Parts: sequence; structure tokens; C-alpha cells
Amino acid sequence: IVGGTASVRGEWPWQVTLHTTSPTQRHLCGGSIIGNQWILTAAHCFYGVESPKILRVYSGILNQSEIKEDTSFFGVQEIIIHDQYKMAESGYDIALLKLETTVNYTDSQRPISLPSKGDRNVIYTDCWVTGWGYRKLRDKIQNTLQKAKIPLVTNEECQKRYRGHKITHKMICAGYREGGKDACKGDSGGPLSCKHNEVWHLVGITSWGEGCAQRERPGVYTNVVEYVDWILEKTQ
Ligand SMILES: CC(C)C[C@@H](NC1CCCCC1)C(=O)N1CC(F)(F)C[C@H]1C(=O)NCc1ccc2c(N)nccc2c1
Repeated sequence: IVGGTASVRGEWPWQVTLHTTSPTQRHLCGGSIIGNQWILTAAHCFYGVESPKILRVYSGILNQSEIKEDTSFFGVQEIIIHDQYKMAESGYDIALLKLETTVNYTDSQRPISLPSKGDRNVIYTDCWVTGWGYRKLRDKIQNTLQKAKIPLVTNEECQKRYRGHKITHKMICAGYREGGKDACKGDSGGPLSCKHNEVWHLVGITSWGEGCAQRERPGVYTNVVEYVDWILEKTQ
């Protein structure tokens, strides 16, 4: 996250850190808890991932430095990538991880609600992006989970900013006209979380953007509402 601030423990309980362990352990991407056995993340996170065997899901993490060799993690049974997925920028940037066990929900591990039936035309004005990504181009993964509030921009506006890409109704964009606050490399797969009637909803999945916090270049997110039928198909 660019232009963000540190979170405090327990603040974003659906946030997970997805680690790879090949060739060595490191944070690969964010994700969100959407069910007891289910994490929603981005398809592009899996590019160099040989199989589910090398992955580890950590919940309840504030600082990456907390994760030690005795820190409990959830194994991944299955990575379900959308059948039409090809590359982040061409859309369908959505994956489910089916975990090897069911999370017992606690204060530090909670689900985030999908966008609700009946809420398709709701205007979300309290959206937040979270993760351990870069604070600049050519940075590193950050220790403390970062947060930044970011306004949604219309698809029309987003297309005018990305005239070399096909922005579709299955994407949603978010950013300030002057930049300064944005998601970045390593925030991939984490939530764009929006609070409506005091209930949080997973509105976006961090996907791609041109640079990070560059002016007039918003973040482009997977528009979760348009995949709710696909999610429910795979999770039932
Ligand atoms: C060629 C470009 C059109 C896209 C390209 N630009 C990044 C910028 C940072 C250094 C690495 C390359 C891009 O995003 N990605 C390349 C890819 F498809 F392999 C994966 C994807 C990526 O890095 N996802 C993370 C990301 C980056 C910038 C973001 C951002 N600025 N806002 C919200 C969300 C943002 C999320």
C-alpha cells in the first residue's frame, strides 16, 4: 500500500497473508476469508506456483515478523482459478483457495460478506484497501499490514485513463485524481472492502494498475459482485 498507514491488531480480521515456500518462504499475496474453508484471492498470484502443496495460509497476522516456524497455518487443498482467466489485465482475475480444514471463526479470523443480493446499484462511499505490498515502485514487502481509504471511480472514467486496455463491467476502479494513495505490488489478491449499513462487503480484489499511486491512474479491481454466482457454484 502506497500513502497508507499501519493497521492495529484485529482491525481487518478477514485479511489473510498467502505464503509460498518454494524456493523459500515469503508473502505471495493477500486474500480474504469468505467462508470457513474458503479464501477469495486473485488468479495472477498463482503464476509461478507449481501446486497447492507449497502454499501456506496465515490468518490473524499484523506483522509478517510474527510468523515463525511454530506459527500455525492452513494448508490449501485446491486452487480454483476462473476458467477464462489468462492475465490480470484482461480480467477474470479471481481464484478460490479451498483450505484443508475449516477455520473456527474468532476475533482475529472473521469472514467478510460478499456483495449482497439487492445491492447491485448501491453506491459505496467507505472503501478501503489493505495489505503488505510495496509503498513505492522498487520497494519490499512491508512488515505491518497497511490500510488506505480510496474512492471508487466510474468505469467510464477508468476506461479514459486506460485507453490501451479493455475495462469491462466485471472490473471496478478506485483511486484519487492526484494519486498519493494506492495498492501496489504485493497487495495482489487482498480485499477492496466497503462498509454499507455498518456491514463490510468484499467489493473488489486487488488486481492491477499502471505504476502505483500515479496520478490519473486508478487501481483496477476484480468486481466481486459479478462473480457471486461463480463463487457460489464453486463453494456449494
Ligand atoms: C503493465 C501494467 C499495465 C500492469 C502491471 N503494473 C505493475 C506496477 C507495479 C510494479 C509491477 C507491475 C500490474 O499491475 N501487474 C503485472 C501483473 F499482471 F503481472 C500483476 C499486476 C500487479 O503487479 N498487480 C499488483 C498491483 C499493482 C499496482 C496496483 C495499483 N497501481 N493500484 C491498485 C492495485 C494494484 C495492484
